[PDB]
Order: sequence, then structure tokens, then C-alpha cells
Amino acid sequence: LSTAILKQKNRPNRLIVDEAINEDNSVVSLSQPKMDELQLFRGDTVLLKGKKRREAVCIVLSDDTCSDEKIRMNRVVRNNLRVRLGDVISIQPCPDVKYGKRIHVLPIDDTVEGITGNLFEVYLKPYFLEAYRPIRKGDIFLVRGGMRAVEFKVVETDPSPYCIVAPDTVIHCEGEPIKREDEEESLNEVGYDDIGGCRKQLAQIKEMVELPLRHPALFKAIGVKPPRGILLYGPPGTGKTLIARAVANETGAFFFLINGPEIMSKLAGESESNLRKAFEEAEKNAPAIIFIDELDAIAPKREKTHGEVERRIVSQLLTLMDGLKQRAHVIVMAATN
Amino acid sequence: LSTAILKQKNRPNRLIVDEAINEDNSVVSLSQPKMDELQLFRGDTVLLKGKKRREAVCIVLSDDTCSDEKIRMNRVVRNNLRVRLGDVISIQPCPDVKYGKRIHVLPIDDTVEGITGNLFEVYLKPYFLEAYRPIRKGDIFLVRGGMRAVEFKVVETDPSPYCIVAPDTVIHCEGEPIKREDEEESLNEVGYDDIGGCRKQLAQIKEMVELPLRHPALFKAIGVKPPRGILLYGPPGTGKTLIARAVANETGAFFFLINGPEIMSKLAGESESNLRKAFEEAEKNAPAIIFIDELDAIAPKREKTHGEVERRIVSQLLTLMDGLKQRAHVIVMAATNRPNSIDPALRRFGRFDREVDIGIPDATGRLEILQIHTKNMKLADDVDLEQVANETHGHVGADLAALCSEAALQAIRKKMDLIDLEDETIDAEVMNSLAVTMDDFRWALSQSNPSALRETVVEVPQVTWEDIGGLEDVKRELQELVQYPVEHPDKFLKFGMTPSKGVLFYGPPGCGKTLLAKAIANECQANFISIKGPELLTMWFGESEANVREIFDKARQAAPCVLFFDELDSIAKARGGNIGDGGGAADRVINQILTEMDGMSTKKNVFIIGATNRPDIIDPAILRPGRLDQLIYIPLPDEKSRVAILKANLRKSPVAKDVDLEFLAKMTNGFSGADLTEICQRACKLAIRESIESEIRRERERQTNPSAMEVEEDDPVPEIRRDHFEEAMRFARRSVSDNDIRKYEMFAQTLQQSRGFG
Amino acid sequence: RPNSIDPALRRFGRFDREVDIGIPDATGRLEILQIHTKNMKLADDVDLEQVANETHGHVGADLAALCSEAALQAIRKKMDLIDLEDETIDAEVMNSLAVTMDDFRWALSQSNPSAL
Amino acid sequence: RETVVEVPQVTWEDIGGLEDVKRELQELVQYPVEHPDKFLKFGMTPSKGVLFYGPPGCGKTLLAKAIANECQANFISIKGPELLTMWFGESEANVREIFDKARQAAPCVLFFDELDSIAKARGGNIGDGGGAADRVINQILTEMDGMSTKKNVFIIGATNRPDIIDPAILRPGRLDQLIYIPLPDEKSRVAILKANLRKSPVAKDVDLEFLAKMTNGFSGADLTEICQRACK
Amino acid sequence: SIAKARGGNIGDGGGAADRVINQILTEMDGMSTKKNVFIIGATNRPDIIDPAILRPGRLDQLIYIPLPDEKSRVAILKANLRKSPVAKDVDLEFLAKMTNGFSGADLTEICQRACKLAIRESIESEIRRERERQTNPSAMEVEEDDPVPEIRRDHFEEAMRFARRSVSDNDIRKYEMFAQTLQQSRGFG
Ligand SMILES: Nc1ncnc2c1ncn2[C@@H]1O[C@H](COP(=O)(O)OP(=O)(O)OP(O)(O)=S)[C@@H](O)[C@H]1O
Ligand SMILES: Nc1ncnc2c1ncn2[C@@H]1O[C@H](COP(=O)(O)OP(=O)(O)OP(O)(O)=S)[C@@H](O)[C@H]1O
Ligand SMILES: Nc1ncnc2c1ncn2[C@@H]1O[C@H](COP(=O)(O)OP(=O)(O)OP(O)(O)=S)[C@@H](O)[C@H]1O
Ligand SMILES: Nc1ncnc2c1ncn2[C@@H]1O[C@H](COP(=O)(O)OP(=O)(O)OP(O)(O)=S)[C@@H](O)[C@H]1O
Ligand SMILES: [Mg+2]
Ligand SMILES: [Mg+2]
Ligand SMILES: [Mg+2]
Ligand SMILES: [Mg+2]
Repeated sequence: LSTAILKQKNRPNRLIVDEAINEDNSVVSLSQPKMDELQLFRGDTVLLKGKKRREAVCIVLSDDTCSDEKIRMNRVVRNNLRVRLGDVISIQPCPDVKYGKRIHVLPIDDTVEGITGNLFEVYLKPYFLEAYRPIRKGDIFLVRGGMRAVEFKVVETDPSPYCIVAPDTVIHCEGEPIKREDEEESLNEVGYDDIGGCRKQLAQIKEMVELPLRHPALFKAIGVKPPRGILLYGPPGTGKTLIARAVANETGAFFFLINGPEIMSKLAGESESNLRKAFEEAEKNAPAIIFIDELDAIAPKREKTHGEVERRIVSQLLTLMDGLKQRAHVIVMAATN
Repeated sequence: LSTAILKQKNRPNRLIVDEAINEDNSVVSLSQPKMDELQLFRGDTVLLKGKKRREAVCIVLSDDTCSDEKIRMNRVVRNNLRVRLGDVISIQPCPDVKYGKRIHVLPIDDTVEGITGNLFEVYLKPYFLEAYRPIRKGDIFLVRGGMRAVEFKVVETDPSPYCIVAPDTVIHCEGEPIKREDEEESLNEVGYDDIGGCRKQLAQIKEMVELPLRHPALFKAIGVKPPRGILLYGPPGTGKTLIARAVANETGAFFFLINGPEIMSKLAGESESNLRKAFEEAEKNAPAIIFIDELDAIAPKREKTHGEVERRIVSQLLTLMDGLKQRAHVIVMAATNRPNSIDPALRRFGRFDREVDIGIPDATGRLEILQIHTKNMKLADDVDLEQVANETHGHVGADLAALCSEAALQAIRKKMDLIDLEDETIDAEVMNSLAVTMDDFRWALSQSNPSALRETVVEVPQVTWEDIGGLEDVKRELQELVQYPVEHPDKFLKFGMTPSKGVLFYGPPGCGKTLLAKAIANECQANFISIKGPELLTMWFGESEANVREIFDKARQAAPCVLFFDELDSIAKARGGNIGDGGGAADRVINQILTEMDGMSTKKNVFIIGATNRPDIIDPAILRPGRLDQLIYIPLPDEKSRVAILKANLRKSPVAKDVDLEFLAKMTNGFSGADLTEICQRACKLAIRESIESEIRRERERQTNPSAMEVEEDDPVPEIRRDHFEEAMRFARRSVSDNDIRKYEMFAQTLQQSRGFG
Repeated sequence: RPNSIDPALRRFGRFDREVDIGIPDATGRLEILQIHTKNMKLADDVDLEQVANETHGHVGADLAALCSEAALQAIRKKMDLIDLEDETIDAEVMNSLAVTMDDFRWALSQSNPSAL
Repeated sequence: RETVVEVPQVTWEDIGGLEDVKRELQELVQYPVEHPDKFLKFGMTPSKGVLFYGPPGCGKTLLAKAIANECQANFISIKGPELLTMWFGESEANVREIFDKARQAAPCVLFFDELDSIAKARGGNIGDGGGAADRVINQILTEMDGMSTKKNVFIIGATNRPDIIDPAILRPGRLDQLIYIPLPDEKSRVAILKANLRKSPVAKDVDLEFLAKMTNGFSGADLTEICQRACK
Repeated sequence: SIAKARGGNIGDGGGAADRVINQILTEMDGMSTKKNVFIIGATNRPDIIDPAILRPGRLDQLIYIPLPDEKSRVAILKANLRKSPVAKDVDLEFLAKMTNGFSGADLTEICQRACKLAIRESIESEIRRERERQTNPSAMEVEEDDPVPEIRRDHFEEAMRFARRSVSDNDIRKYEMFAQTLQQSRGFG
């Protein structure tokens, strides 16, 4: 039970992906007892949750040749949810529908180059007019209203979770296109599937960091105070900054990063201000995490320290660590070798 | 009388709480001779005093079914006075009644949410109009003028001690409500009931700090100047900041706090201003206390200090300490965990001359710390805290806190198939089905790595005389050497004899020398410091002079104690050599031991005992009058001594009636106590082998016919029957040869002659 | 610390004379005790020459702390009447304070001196 | 240049002979892990130490790896050459770091090895001005005393020069269970030669019994030398 | 201790001259005679002594202090026994005629043993009195005096039984041979 927190806990609302034969980019395949199970009436908009906090919404259909344990979707949704073939995806009935005021799509330029022509009346007309197709802020969808695959990206939108775009919602095309590198660099984010060989330690870090921030009521009920500092250590090259970025992309808390050399490279009296601003922004915001990377660059032993300014930075860090109270909901974790 | 200041001193005006059946929140229950005793007329307002300086006032009633020794009140007064069921509360007749001008209540928002409605005409009307109900500034009272329990809090009021609210007193409801966390955090303040394992030191701190501030007239009358500096010290984690906050919440003096890193983290020239403002605000105000926490961060030794600004901060602190005069009524107390890295100019007379040593707790202390920390957890009935308190050996208070936390997290992990990290909230039955069992405390105790394992243990031992077999003449001699100068001082003054201080035990290995030295300390109820030559050849090469002075200073501080040196052959054979070498018969460590043993005053009751099993390479300079004098040779045991040893080792395990110990001692000839313990341990291991093999045969037989599984057997072996001792007798080998025994006889007769030549 | 002073200050014309205040002997310790106990109210049992013989490595401030610890022991024996909880103490209790030889034996048992 | 803390891969099957010590090492190591309460029925506290000593080449390292493979425990290995190096630069930290790492990775067998190099660089050949107690082995004894029994750290030693050994190592509460590992017998030599020859294919014309009846004082290292010569 | 931590037992690589005793000789040379500082030494191992200590203008006047004679032993036993009161039944002359190679430390050991035996009898007698008063506490009417004020005799006989000799006779003839000729150690050997 030492690694029991890493179990996926399969439930009736768990849906495994599979290949879908519909070229429409708003389809799901659910069976009739599944729609009668979660009270999903025909035409509902569910809230799909994938990996690395990416989400998606699609209008539901009753594809009765689907199985009760799976779901079928195309490559567009599986790239908007960052899943492979054979990964679970939660479903949530969220019919809280409000319309949008203005949406703002943006194309990707390398497919627009070649021939552009007119973007609006050739590309944005036949896909949006009388379709009611839902979007999330940050989706990449494909319209075959041109020469070949020219993709669009919804960036600026006033409804932030999602919205069903009515035909009266104002559609623009005046903005600036996006590069291919801008998406392909953001497809190289880090999750828990990029860490190998450290299962037993990821169990401990999820028990120490994720659980006292999602459920403070348990620790208050059973009478436990959660820890305030975690120190990762190891040899050089063993993946400590990687586990840092993995928790930074999962956890659903506010994340703030402090580097050792970046603090110590600044002028005297500006580095203490950066430490104070870090802890003030973390206590001001949500349940938070502060990651201090390379701790032994900003706080060595005081037999090695010769300056006055470096002893002042160590004493500043001690004073800021003692200010964390049980009310604050701030975890500080640091890494060293 | 060393802890006589911690006595509660029961008086006729002492009232023990009890449960009251009146739902009214202004009732007390007093008997008629109590009201005729303190001249309490019916309808008086008394001044009730509880814990942590909380007070309360209630109008008195004559409830004659109450007892003369108790009082009865509800939960409202017992939460306004911070007492439990079975705690004393002083009463004071204070009829000094003046009315209030404006009062200002404030609700608590979590009970107001749900439905609020109109607060004033529904909540504040029927409880205040024509009631004359008294309040203290800071009370939490309950009015049933709504949906459920909606509590109010009186914050702003012009009469500060208390007041009887007339109906003409202006009542407001416009203010801001208070959160639940704002009260529940302030219910976690610290008193003297949150400190466990430090009774003897709390006595000293109340004699030094509370008494010269409450009653300066006594110290001026008898002619005593009270001290100005107290230095608490100890290992990390032993509760020094906790004792600080406890005095900060009791004492009834002005309290000011200074942190080490908070002073040293500021810019140059701003830290000296914070020190000066601290002492100016303390001398400006009342009888005060200044607590300087982590003193060794702002004043280290000036060989370590490299700055100019840090030497200026140390000199500023010395100048401010010398400005304290007898007129001022200011006590300065400081806390550190590195008591030898403080600048030595601060530890002189007039600055930080008193020192109180908070130490590592023993088993009785660990039980009290565990009972304090688990008062909010929900323990199962299986949990025995005395077993846990015995099994935690090198722990300090913070380690026991981390032990309780790790146990409850294990209890969560066993309940993981219901709790989801993915969801929003947890079922209330899952939050109610949490109870920590003894299996959790065994997990948490298996995982914990404590902090104070590499410290020296100063305790009273647990070995009685009964664990030792044989050696009865040396029991009669050691009683006469140790116990009578403690118990009968004057009988050495009738004659002209000064008692001796040293004993040396020497002999063959395994003969039982350590247990006697522990047993005499258990007999006299003295402390016991144990040193080993391996432990003293390590941590000398790094600190070349301090180690043996630290041992003798710690033994002088913890008097009366027996200071037991042991394993002297390792010093003698790492420095003096096997067949002799270029090194001396005198050894550097044993040299500094002789120097420390000479300068030891006889008014102390520190008694020194040695032990070696290589008496030939011993230093001659150890043996001289005024040092280790009383040579006692401890020999191999005789056969009745061997029967007594075998009766001694066999008390924990159950054996049968078929065994004969007399024949078993008549088989062994040169066998020590270690060899007889080896035989008993071999026999127990053979019995455990047979038990496990029998259980394997039973489980395989149940696997053979699992259709019935109907044996329902009992325990196949509860004891050792016989004949394991025969195989153990076959295994045994002798430890000391006979040539060595005649050599020990020849050193047994004449070792005192080794002083001169040879 | 007479050997940590800069040696240029101890030359001719600057700090050439030196007077060595030292650790007192038994005749000195008796005089220090008779000075410090001139305001205390001693019982008739107290023999200061025995105390002056039994204090071996003490200097003057140690004898001051010895007298203070003795009088605090005399307070602790009178503790069942004195209340920390109250406001003031009865004048007969402040008049019934007199330090006996048992107190000086307690205080002398507890003291750890400086110049051993 | 790091210390490897893993579960080893040597099974019992790689070792030939020495079956009584297999039955003894199971009883010393495996039962206090597997059956805690059966030591609470009686009043016995289990021991913590084993010393193996004997002639060279007899097969002492493989047993210590094999018991760790049997119990599924970690395995830290130390050599006296490795501990006389990186002591002269860090005079006190090294042996504390080893025992702290073994306490952190519990349950593990902590295998000291090659004690003759410490004993012969400090204690000497025919004796000298140095002691029978050695500074490194002194700090080892200090670290071995202050070790709590709630942990399941088990200590195993090995030397092939048992005369210059420190007497202070051997005392109850330290390395107790002395086991002498002898030269192998002829059926033990047949088992050793069956053990070394499993990786390489050999024919049916070979006789191992005669080949063990030729060797008299030959250890396992010598029989492995013979097999390696044949493959070359 | 200086001679045996630096000069050694049977000799070693160290010298007969020792570093501390070297600096002592240097300080003893540069000492003006107008001062009245007088230096006295003591050792009980006269063989490994530095030869350089003994030279004119340094520690000159060698005095060998021997084992005491029997009238010297009577004087020693009169000296140790002045603090404690003893009786008139004791004979010190026979008690010195029993001891042969016994020093002053041994005679002080005998006297200390006798005082310890007397204190044992005193405490055991008080325990019997308190238990007898516990037996019949209804009266409690003895009002006894002091059962033992002095040492009577016969504790010295048990103390005589305990005693062991401190210096053997081989050592005494070795000290005689160093007593006659120690000044000749300056040259060779
Ligand atoms: N467990 C691992 N799984 C996958 N990739 C890893 C793992 N450990 C290291 N890597 C790779 O190693 C690269 C460097 O790892 P880092 O996280 O930079 O190491 P580090 O922990 O930061 O060590 P230092 O002290 O900062 S040099 C990462 O970018 C990964 O590509
Ligand atoms: N005697 C004790 N009784 C009850 N709780 C204790 C005791 N000693 C320590 N604790 C607990 O240990 C926690 C930490 O103790 P601290 O007071 O922080 O130790 P400390 O004395 O400050 O040591 P340092 O030098 O400051 S790290 C406290 O919050 C208590 O929970
Ligand atoms: N008289 C005795 N009664 C009971 N147990 C004894 C007795 N004598 C020895 N022992 C046992 O002998 C073992 C070692 O005891 P110790 O006194 O520590 O031995 P030692 O005299 O110190 O010699 P070493 O060098 O430690 S083996 C323990 O198991 C004791 O229980
Ligand atoms: N019983 C055995 N079974 C298999 N191989 C063995 C056996 N005994 C020894 N060997 C071989 O002997 C060689 C050395 O093994 P080790 O146990 O390391 O020797 P050792 O006892 O440590 O003595 P040294 O000092 O290292 S040569 C290896 O090649 C082993 O395969
Ligand atoms: Mg990194
Ligand atoms: Mg603290
Ligand atoms: Mg011992
Ligand atoms: Mg090997």
C-alpha cells in the first residue's frame, strides 16, 4: 500500500478511447445504457478531462454500436486531450450553457502559405453558420474550406471554460497567424509519463504535496499538521528539475519557481526583494507551491560564506520560512545535489 | 521542596467545576454556607479567574443542592475560562459595578450563513432587554433567537474589566462578522498544560522569573538581588520556544520577543535600532520580559565573526545588557542550542549567569508528551501508549510529534480505496471511520529515524540487584563504599575519615562487571553516565581538549551520579601497546582523565568506577591514593554462582519442570556468564525452529485436504521442555583458557606493586 | 586577558606598571562573606569561618551568588504561607525570615565555582 | 564512483557446497523478518552479526549476496581498500555516511569485506607500535553499538587473516556468530565445477568426478581458473 | 610521567632528554640569584631521569628518601590518628612491628580501614535500636546514650588481615643501588 495513491480507480464514468470512423470533429460514441446511466440526454454537452489539465467539450450522440467500456473519437480530440490510444478519460455532464459575445480564431501560417486567398468567406463561413459547435479556449480544429489542412486556434474569448458558439457570435479574422514551432514546442510539456524509474518516490511526493492541498479537511479532521518543506536530493543528472516541472504541469495549484543562480546573480538588495516578492505572491494567491531550485547556491554553510550579503540572504530565507502558518496553504520544496 | 512552587494551595475560595443543568448562560451553583462564608449576598457579581489569564463574571444564585467543594456551570463559561472538567477556578467578590456607555457585539459568520434575515430585532432584542446580563470584553455567548446556534462576540467596549449592561446601553449590529478559524486558532494557545517531561525545570524558571516580578518586596527585604539573565539550552527540538510562549501567555508581565534571524536579516544600521527599541519599550513599560530566541545567531565567538557589522551588534548587546539596573524590573532570557558558540563575554557575572538545562526526556517524559499530542486524535481501543513510550529510545519532543503524524497518515493510506484524489469532497462516514490502531504506531515506529541517538544518556538505570547472580560480597562492599556517604554524612565527621571516590573492577572477560555498576546506581537512586574507550578515541582527534572536560562537567552538573568508565584496554592498547612500544604506560586520554579527577571537590557526590580486562598494560599513574583506590578483582563464577546466573537469564522465557540447572552448571567449568547466556539463547533459537516447522506442517496438511479444514488446533509448543539444552551443551566452547586464569590470579594477588619499577 | 593586549601598549611610558588582583585565600573569603551578609538577617547558628574554609575555588562574585542562593532556600522553606497568587505578603512572614546553616550547606552543595 | 544499493542477482544455485551454512544463515536472517512474534513468545532478542573467516578463495562473498537475494533485501558492499581511501581527506564522515545510508535503505545486509587490509595497514604483520584495535575499526564498533533493533539492518563480515583481527570486534552485541568456512570436499568440488560450467557448452566425454579427485587443496578460484583455461 | 611519556620504559627512539624538561632546564638557567625562588623536585623512577637535569647550577642536592624504620612507623601512625579518637587498649608498637615493607600510604590505608569498620558497627547498631523502637512503639522509653564514641581495639586486627605490601624487595634493592650512585649517570649509559 506504499504506492496505493498511484492507482487509477476505475469508475462507471471512465471511458477508454478507440478509433472513430466519423470525420466530423464534434462526435463521441456512447452506448444507450451509458446515456441512460449518467442521464445524458441526446444533444448534451459533456465536459471531457484528459491529461496535463487539458479539457474538451463535444455534443453527445447515441452511437449504439459502441461498447459500454470504451469511447470513440478522432485525432483532433485526442490531440486536444493529450492522450494516446488506450488511455482513460473522465466524462462529466456539464450542461451549464451560456453563449459567447466575441470569439477570436487565429490560423497557423505554414498551412496558410502556399495560397491564402480570402480567409473569412472561404474558410470561416460554411463551418460556423448554423452549427452551434462548442469550443474551449485553446482548441485546434480543422476546416476543409481551402486547399488542404488549414487549422485554426481560438485564443481570445470571454467565456473561459467553454461556450456553444451561436451564429450571432462575432467572428474575426484580422489577427496574426501562429507558427508551427509555437505549437510543437508546447506539445513537449512534461507529465507523469515522462518520468521513468522513480515510482516509489512519486508515491511519496503525491502523498506529501498533492493530498494536503486538495483535501485540507482530512488533515484537519484526523488531527495532523501537514509538512511545510520537502527536500529532494540525489546525484547530478537524476531528474529533480524534471519532477519539478511535472508537478508544475499537473498539480492544479499556483506554481512559482526560484532559481539559485538567478537570485544570486543580481545586485545587493535586489535579491532579497525577489525572495520577498516570491513569498508574497504565493501567499496572496491560491494554494501554492514554491520550488527553490539549487538551494545550495543561495544557502551554504556559514563557515564557507565570506560575504555580508550572502549571510543576509540566508537569514532572509530563514525568516520567510518561519512566517508560513497553517492558515496559509503554502508548500515549499527545494532541490539540491 | 525543589518543586514546591508548583503546588496549587487549596483555599476556602477554591471551586472545582461540575456539570450544570441550567441552560441559562449566567448561572453559578453555590451552597448557602459558601455565600454566607464569602459574604456573597444574593445577586452579587463575582470575578471568576481561570487559565491563561481568561476571566469571566456571572450573577450569583443560591443553588443549595450544590456541594461546598464544587461549582456547576455550562459549556459557555468553561470555554470562556479555558478549563476542563475537574479544574480549580478562583472566585473573587468584586461588586464594583459601573454601567457601560456603548457595547459592540459581532457575530460569527459561518452560523450566520444559511439564513441571516434581520440580525438586530430577531437576535439582539429578547436577550438584552431587561436582563442586566454582565459581559467581559471578549466573551462568546449564545442566543437562540434564530435558526440554530448563532454566537456573538463583544469586541469594542469602554468598560474594560467588565460591566452590567443596562437596557439603555447602546447596542449595535453594523459591524463585520468573525470567521470560525479566527477563534479556533486562538483556542490553540499554550499554557503550562502543554509542556510534558519538564517539571523540574519549570520549577526553576518560576522561581527565577515569576517570583521576582510579582513580589519585589521579599527580595528587597531579605537582601537579595534577583538575576538579570537566564540562558536555556538543550539539543534541537526539546521545547525551548514552547516554554517561551508558555511564559508569554501566563506571566502577567509585558512580553517582547526578539528573533535571531529577523535581526540579522536587516540592513546595516537598522538592526541596532531594533535592539535599542526593544530595550527602550521594555524599560518604558511594566515589569517586563525580553526573550531573545536563537542567541547564537546574533552573537557568536569573535574568532568566527568576520564582519565589522556583526562585531558591532555583539558590542551593542553587551552595552544594552549592562544598562539594566535594579530599579528597572526587567528580566532578559535567551535560548540557544549551541551553548559553547556564544561569545564568552556574555556568560559572565551580571549578564547571563544563570543557566537552565532543558534535556532529552526519559520514558516517563515520553509518555506525557505522547498523551499531550494525541488528545485530538481518535485512538482505537488497541493503542497502549506505554509500549510506544518504552520503544522510542532516542526521540525528543518533535520526533514524537512526527511519530503521531506518520501514524495517522498510515491510517489514511489503509482507507484509500474509498478516498478519491480526483473528486471534490469526501463522504462524512469516511471522515468518521478514521481511528488509529496499534498497527499504525508500529509502522510509524518502524520508519522513524530519530535525532538524539548520538547523545549521552543520563538517566537512572533499570537493572536491579536481581538481574545479577552471584557476587554477594562485592554487593556488601559496594553498598558500604557508595551509599553511606550519601545517607549518613555526619558519621564520617564523628571520626576523621574522608570517604574515597574510586573503585576499579578488573578480571577476565564476561564475568559481569557492567551490571554491578548499573545496579548500585539503581540502589542509590543516582544518575548514571557511561563512557567507553572506543567512544573516547573517536571524537578526540577532531576536538583535542574539550571532550573529557565536557564529560566531567556534565557529571558534576547532574550530581549525585556514578560516572562509569569502561573498556580501558582499548586506550591502553591503542596508546600503550601490546608488548610495549615507543608509547608510554601513561596515555594521553588517561592523562587528561587523571588531571580532571584530581581537581574534583568532595562536597560533590560524584563517584567514579572503572573496569578493564587487561590489567597488565594499565597505567601505574591511575592507581595512587586520591584516585581509583579500592581494587576489586572479579573472578570466574563458582558452580552455585553458575546456578544463580542460569536462574537469572531464564526469567523472561517459560521453561518446563523437566530441566535440571545443577547438572547443567556441573558440566561447565571455565564458562562465564556470557557463555551461559549463549547456551540459553541457543536453546530458545532451537525451540523457535521447531515451532515454525510445526506450523508449516499444519498449513501444508490443511492445504492437502482444504475441503474440510476442521482441525481447530491449539498451540503445539508453549515452553521449552528439555533436550534443547543437551544440543546447546554440545555446541558450547570455552571462552578463557587455564593459562589465562592463572595469569589473572597472579595479577589478582599483586597489582598494586606495579607503581615502581616494571 | 593580560596577554591579548597589543604589546605596543605595555612598553615604557604607556602601561608600564602592573598590579595583580588575584584569587583570595581563606582569610580573604571570610572578609568578603562578612561584607556581603551585613544586610541579611542571620540566625545564631551560622558560623562564617566554616563556610570560608569549605569554599575552595570561589572568587568574590561566587560568594555573592552563594549568599543569594542561601536566602532563596530560606524562602522556599517558607512556601506554604507565601502565595504567588495574592497581592502582598504578611509582615510576620517578612519578619520570620532568617537564614540558617542548613541553607548555607544547601547553597554550598549546589555551587559550581569558576576558578577551579 | 558511487555506492550501489540494489537487490543482487546471485541465487543459491551459483554456489556449490556449503549447505549447512545455508541452513544456518536462513535461520539467522530470514526468521526475524518473517516471524517477529515468535521471538516475543520466548524472551530472545535476535542477534545482528555474523563473521565468516577462513582460507582465501573459499566462497564467502557469494553467500552474503545469496542470502540477500533470498530475503529480497538491499545489499551494500564495503571493502577495506575503499575505506582506507577517502578517509584521509574526510576523517570522520565516511563511516557515519555508510551506516546512515544502510539505515535509510532498510531492510538490508551490510557486508563488510577484506578486513585484513585495515588490520595489516594499522595492526601490522608481526605486530608493531600500532594496536590490535584500529582507528577505522574503532569507529565501526562505535557505529555498531548505537544501532536500534527496530531496524532490520544485518551486518556480515569477512576476513582471511584471523590472527591480527581486533579482539574488540568480537563481544556479545556485535559480530557474534563465528562461522569458519573451510576448503571444499570432493563432492563440494564436483558441485563447484558444475556451477562454473553452466554458461559454456561442454560435451558428454568429460568426467568431473575424476577431475575433482585430481585436485586436493584447490579452492573454488582454482577450479574456476581451470575452466577458464579450458575455454581459452 | 614526563620521563615515561617521552623517554620511555626500556628506552625507545625518544631521548633521555625530554622536550618539556628541556624547556624547564632553559628556564632554570636564566634565573637571577637576587630572587629567592627555590626549586624542589621529586620522582620515584630515578633510572629514566634526564642526565641534563643533574649538573651544578641546577638541581644539585640529591636526597634519597627511604622506606621508614619501625620508630618512624610508630611516628607515622601517631601522625595519622590525631583526628579520630581512639581508646587506650591499642598498641602501636606491635602494630609497627607487624609491618615490614609498608610505607606511609599503607599505614594510612590501615587507619582508614579501621575507621570504616567502626562506622559500619555504628550504623548497624542504630538500625537495631530503631527496629526495637518499632517493635514496641507503645512505650518508647529507652532514651539511650551514644553506643560508640571511639575505636576500642580489634578493628586494627581485621585491618591487619586486609593489608598487602606495596613495594617488593627486588625493587628495594634496586632503589638502594640507585641510592648510592645516581650522579654517575651523566657520562655514558
Ligand atoms: N528518471 C528520468 N526519466 C526520464 N528522463 C530523465 C530522468 N532522469 C533524467 N532524465 C533526463 O535527464 C535530463 C536532465 O535531467 P535534469 O532534471 O536536468 O537533472 P537534474 O535533476 O536537474 O540534476 P542537476 O543537479 O540539476 S545537474 C532531463 O532533461 C531528462 O531528459
Ligand atoms: N516537552 C514538550 N512537550 C510538548 N510538546 C513538545 C515538547 N518538546 C517539544 N514539543 C513539540 O515540539 C515542537 C517543536 O519544538 P520547538 O519548541 O520548536 O523546539 P525548539 O526548542 O524551538 O528547538 P529549536 O532549537 O528552536 S529547533 C513543538 O511545537 C511541540 O509540538
Ligand atoms: N552475574 C551475572 N548475572 C547475570 N548475567 C551475567 C552475570 N555475569 C555476566 N552476565 C552476562 O554477561 C553478559 C555480558 O555482561 P558484561 O558485564 O557486560 O560483561 P563484561 O564484564 O563487560 O565483559 P565484556 O568485555 O563486556 S564480554 C551479559 O549477557 C550479562 O547478562
Ligand atoms: N562454492 C562456490 N561456488 C561457486 N563459485 C565459487 C565457490 N567458492 C568460490 N567460488 C569462486 O571463487 C571466486 C572468488 O569468490 P570469492 O568468494 O569472492 O572469494 P573470496 O572468498 O572473497 O576470497 P578472495 O580473497 O576474494 S580470492 C569466484 O570466481 C567464485 O565463482
Ligand atoms: Mg536541475
Ligand atoms: Mg526555537
Ligand atoms: Mg561491558
Ligand atoms: Mg571477496
